[PDB]
Amino acid sequence: AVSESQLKKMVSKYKYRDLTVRETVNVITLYKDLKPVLDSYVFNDGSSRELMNLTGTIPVPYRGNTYNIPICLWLLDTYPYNPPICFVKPTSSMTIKTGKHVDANGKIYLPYLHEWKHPQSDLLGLIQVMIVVFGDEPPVFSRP
Ligand SMILES: *SCc1c(C)c(OC)c(C)c[n+]1-c1nc2ccc(OC)nc2[nH]1
Repeated sequence: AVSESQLKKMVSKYKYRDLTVRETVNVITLYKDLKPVLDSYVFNDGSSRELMNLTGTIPVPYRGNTYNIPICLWLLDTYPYNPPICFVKPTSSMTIKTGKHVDANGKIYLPYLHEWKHPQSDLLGLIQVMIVVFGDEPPVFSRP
């Protein structure tokens, strides 16, 4: 379990630890389905830095059918002035259908993000928007 005090230690490496910590509270307090976890990251330079990431699932209604989408959010050490890179966990029956916002590596582009004024949409906005911008056309789906 991650405590808020500990949360500071976890994102102490970032330059905006206050807004991020405060903002995460909003995300895990309202979206408890998103849990923060500490992870080790290795850069090409060989230098290592401990970064915290949000990992879990988001229930999404679709065609009367609902799927449990597993997603991992990695924050850049310069977050939130830097956009967050997202990765969608694929499976044998779930594939990535490239389209208007999904590439082949699982990158997610969202118009609200390009017009997101800091701090208005906030991370919490990204998740409900994720629930909406993916409901319009699930970039991923289960194929028998
Ligand atoms: S958020 C990715 C993830 C998940 C979902 C998970 O839960 C089933 C476990 C056990 C591990 N990871 C994950 N993927 C990683 C890539 C690199 C890294 O740094 C060493 N840590 C990762 N943890």
